[PDB]
Amino acid sequence: VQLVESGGGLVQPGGSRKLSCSASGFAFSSFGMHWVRQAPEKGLEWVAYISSGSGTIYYADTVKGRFTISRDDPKNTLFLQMTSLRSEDTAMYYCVRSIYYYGSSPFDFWGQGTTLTVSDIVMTQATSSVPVTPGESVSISCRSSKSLLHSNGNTYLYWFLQRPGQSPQLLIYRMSNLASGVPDRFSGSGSGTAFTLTISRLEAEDVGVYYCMQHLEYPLTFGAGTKLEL
Amino acid sequence: RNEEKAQREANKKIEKQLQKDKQVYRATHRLLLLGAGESGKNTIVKQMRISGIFETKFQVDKVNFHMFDVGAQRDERRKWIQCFNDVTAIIFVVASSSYNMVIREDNQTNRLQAALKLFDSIWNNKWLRDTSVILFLNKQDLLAEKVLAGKSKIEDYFPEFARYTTPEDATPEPGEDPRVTRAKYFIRDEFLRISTASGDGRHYCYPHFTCSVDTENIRRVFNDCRDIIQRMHLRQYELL
Amino acid sequence: TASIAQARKLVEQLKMEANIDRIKVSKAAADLMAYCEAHAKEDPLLTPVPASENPFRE
Amino acid sequence: ELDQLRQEAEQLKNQIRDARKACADATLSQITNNIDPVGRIQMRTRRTLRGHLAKIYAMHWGTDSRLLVSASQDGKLIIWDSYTTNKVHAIPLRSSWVMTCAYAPSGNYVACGGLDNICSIYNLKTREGNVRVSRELAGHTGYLSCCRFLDDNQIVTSSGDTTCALWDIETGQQTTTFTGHTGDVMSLSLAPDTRLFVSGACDASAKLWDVREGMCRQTFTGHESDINAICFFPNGNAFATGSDDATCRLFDLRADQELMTYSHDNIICGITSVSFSKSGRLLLAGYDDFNCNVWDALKADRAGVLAGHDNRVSCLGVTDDGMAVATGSWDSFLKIWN
Amino acid sequence: NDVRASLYSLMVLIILTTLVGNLIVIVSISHFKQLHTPTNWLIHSMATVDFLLGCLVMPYSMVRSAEHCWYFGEVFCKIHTSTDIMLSSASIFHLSFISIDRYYAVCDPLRYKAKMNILVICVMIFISWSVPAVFAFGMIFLELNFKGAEEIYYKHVHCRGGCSVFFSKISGVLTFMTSFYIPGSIMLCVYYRIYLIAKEQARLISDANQKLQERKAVKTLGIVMGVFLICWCPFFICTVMDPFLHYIIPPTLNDVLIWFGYLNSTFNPMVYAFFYPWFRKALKMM
Ligand SMILES: NCCc1ccc(Oc2ccc(O)cc2)c(I)c1
Repeated sequence: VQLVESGGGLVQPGGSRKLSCSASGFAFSSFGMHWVRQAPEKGLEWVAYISSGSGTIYYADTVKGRFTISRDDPKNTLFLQMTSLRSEDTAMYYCVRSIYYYGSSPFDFWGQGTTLTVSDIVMTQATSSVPVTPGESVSISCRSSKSLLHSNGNTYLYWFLQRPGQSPQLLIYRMSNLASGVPDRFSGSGSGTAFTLTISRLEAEDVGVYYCMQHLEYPLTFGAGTKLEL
Repeated sequence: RNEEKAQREANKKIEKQLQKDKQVYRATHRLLLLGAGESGKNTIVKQMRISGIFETKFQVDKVNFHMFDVGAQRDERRKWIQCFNDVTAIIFVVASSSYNMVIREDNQTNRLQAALKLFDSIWNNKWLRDTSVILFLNKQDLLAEKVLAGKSKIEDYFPEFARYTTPEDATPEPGEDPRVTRAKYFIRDEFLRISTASGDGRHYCYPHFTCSVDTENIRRVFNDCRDIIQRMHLRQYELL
Repeated sequence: TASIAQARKLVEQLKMEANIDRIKVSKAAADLMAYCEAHAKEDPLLTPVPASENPFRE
Repeated sequence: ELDQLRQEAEQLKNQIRDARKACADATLSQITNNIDPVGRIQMRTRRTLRGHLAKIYAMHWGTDSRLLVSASQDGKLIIWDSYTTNKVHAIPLRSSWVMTCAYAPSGNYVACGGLDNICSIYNLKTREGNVRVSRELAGHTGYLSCCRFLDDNQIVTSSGDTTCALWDIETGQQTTTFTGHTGDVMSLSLAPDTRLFVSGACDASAKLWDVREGMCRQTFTGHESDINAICFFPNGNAFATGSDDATCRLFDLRADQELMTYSHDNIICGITSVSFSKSGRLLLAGYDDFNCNVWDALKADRAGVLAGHDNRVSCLGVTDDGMAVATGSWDSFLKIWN
Repeated sequence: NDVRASLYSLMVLIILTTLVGNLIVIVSISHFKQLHTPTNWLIHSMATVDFLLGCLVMPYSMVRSAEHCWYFGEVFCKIHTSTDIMLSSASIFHLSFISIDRYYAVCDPLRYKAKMNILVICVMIFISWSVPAVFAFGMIFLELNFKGAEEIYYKHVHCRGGCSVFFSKISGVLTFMTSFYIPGSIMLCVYYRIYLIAKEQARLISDANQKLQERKAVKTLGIVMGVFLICWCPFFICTVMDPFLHYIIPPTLNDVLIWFGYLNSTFNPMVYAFFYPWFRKALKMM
């Protein structure tokens, strides 16, 4: 599974740009696609969403007239056009795949990303820096302004635990299911408005930034983020 | 509730694929090949083209036909014959070169009698109703070579041969000797009288005189499937 | 030959079939009835449940 | 001489059957008379699944009691969602004549079999979204009828070559082979502890085989006709067989003779499939009369007609918690029942 | 006295029987999964048209042709005739499409299921429902039926209830040509070809069977075609002949021919649905 991103950089305001994301090594024709932005001094923020067969096209609520999306399966390319850019959209861009059925794992694999430089449910993290030691327990909190529970019974909550220097990974999805490649050293729990992520054993690979994102309503807003220093 | 919407979208895509598959599937006719090891069934299928059962396809006047050659399990078609209930027709192959001198190894009488019993068993099946068989009489060159070569007479173990004469409906296409025309129509009438004992007007048999190296079998199968479907359509609307 | 080997193997099969020491049917029937009575409380399709926890509502 | 040895064998079997008949004292019907009535229920269809084109030959539930898979004569298999009636996956087959289907207990593999004499194993969960063929198993000179999963890496398959054999995925060859049936077997049920199994054949006999022992363990005289489907009691000490003689039977493991027989004068067609419930209080069956007749495991009498199909029913199965009864027929119409 | 009471009783009998027949056919076809054949959809559409005709347009002609007056006013007479024309044309078009479908069903046995699917039948239903509506509405509400003879129009509508129907030369010719001629010729050709094919096939089968050792086709085709022709043909011939002559015709004749047309509409469902064994078996199954 390989994702190659092209485009970005520095251009004068008001111009038009082109971004591309190519998937090699897997059949993405049945995978929904997302374009997500991450500010240099803030957390992740969703931008655009493409359905499996372009049946559903979803644009950012903060701004939608200056974004447009499209894809081609035979050429295997998801590409973006932006017109009349401002100074607000100055964030790293990532193309992510996700497939939705029962028992699936949305937001599995993330791309390398590209740098371009020129209310709804709100979640904030009480803490910003938690000093710990390799061998004690680590607890990270998450608070939501609305009860994330649905009528079906699914608690829509996702953590990332992005390392400082590589692409974000997926650790716990739906607050109660563990990913595949993540070592069995993390756990998560919650009640509907207060959620916690717990780590028992720590190594040199646990340094990074953790995020809290929900899929109850559809603002696709993210958490704050906590950096670990050893 | 975006998860449910995406699940519904995936279901719609799968339904569209299934609709395309149904559209493709309804324009093909399935035929059931049947015969014996001695008969040139492999030769028939090889000429018809131009480890479980074998499948082959052909196109005739923009009509697609699927033919299922049966190289299959132990010789007992009691349970695996139930799956063949929607096939268009059954193509039965019989070798017409088994004289009374070549009886068998250790089992029964001459192979023609065994073929007749097999055809009777196929015809009198319960699940095989509403299906019309296309009877074939293969390996005719050897019969014509052997009728005049001596050292073998079918009348020895077929006492009813001396009482049989060629019908006036015969077509003198061989143009050689009326003995071949007598034997051909004798075996054809035997197979017919075995066939036309039941059915109640729901299925028919279509005997033919074909060779293993023949070429017009394609048109024969096309014309026999056309009439088979046409009679069913006529009978469905009280027009027959 | 194959037939004689089959004969001896079938004789041996019958031998340990006879040497199986089968129990009477009374204990088996009693155990079956006890199991059915004990477990005939947590299963649906026998005592209909109200349409609240039923996954199939309509 | 062969004749003398055969005659001592026949006296041995005669005395064995005499001992078997002498090891019975009283029928369970008198013991059954001590129980209260059960009640008649008119359970109705809740959901209906209509995705296939040709007849439906087999189906299997999942370990979550809400996912199921089914196989059709068309040559494709689609995994339904029993709650929202969603088609989770669709897989086209290479052989259009399949008559069995299985679903892995861990929810990762599926199995197929038919006239091709090949057993297919797919991988539902892969790196890619699509499902790809994982392993093809060959070596049976007979059409497959059952492909029940023993574990995540052990598969027991039933074939028309009168022999059953246990297989293995990684090595790709059969590990053990069981023989003894004269006719072709087409039924197979496993045990809750995955240690023993039972099979039925057209020779009117049911044979119980231990996986570890390696050969025949028990033999039971069956019906007067072929065996179409078999099922194993949830307790683990009994099982039931269905035949074309318009009657069903159930036997026990420990006593080694017939316990109960189900029959009626009105029913004349043959049984196609047999299943139990979670508590084993009522027995489900399918007929050619287009109705899934509900029986009682104790009184041996009918409970409800429970109709709703137009053509022959070929498969049914209850969930692991006894919540619903899926049912497949020849009209390509699945029917969730509750 | 007795005569109007007898015609009132005849009208109630006809209306009730056509309503119950159409309702029974619609109910039987509506909720059966084994009767989802596209030709069954065409039959269901025809039954719906007949039900609408029985429920909407006959009860008013009932009092129009009985008391020789129109109490409902001059506003309802501008829609009654248009509805009555729309429904008759839709029924005729449905019969023609059924005959056309049967022609390909019989004469083309191989490529039948690939040329008669849901899409084609839906297109035929849409065509049968759309064109008559546009024609009737644009001919009645836009003043083209009587445009060409103004004083003669009032002289003719100086009759029962002032709700009579008047046709000119060109209007009558175009009504006869596009509504009765083409479907009749199509049915003639289709049924003649089917008769020939059935006769030759039955002859071959009977000869083979007799050498080993036409009743149904003629019966069915004759019944169907007689039922169709016995009612609409005299009405259309009189309607097209009236403008060319000096308009000499009794109003009672004009009433009895439209009543024959209504009788044909009543008899329509019991010829394409209650005559075939499979529908009778489905109804008996209940
Ligand atoms: N509905 C039966 C009574 C009836 C029938 C036909 C009538 O005229 C026509 C209607 C439709 C046409 O396409 C051509 C003429 C009338 I006025 C009354």
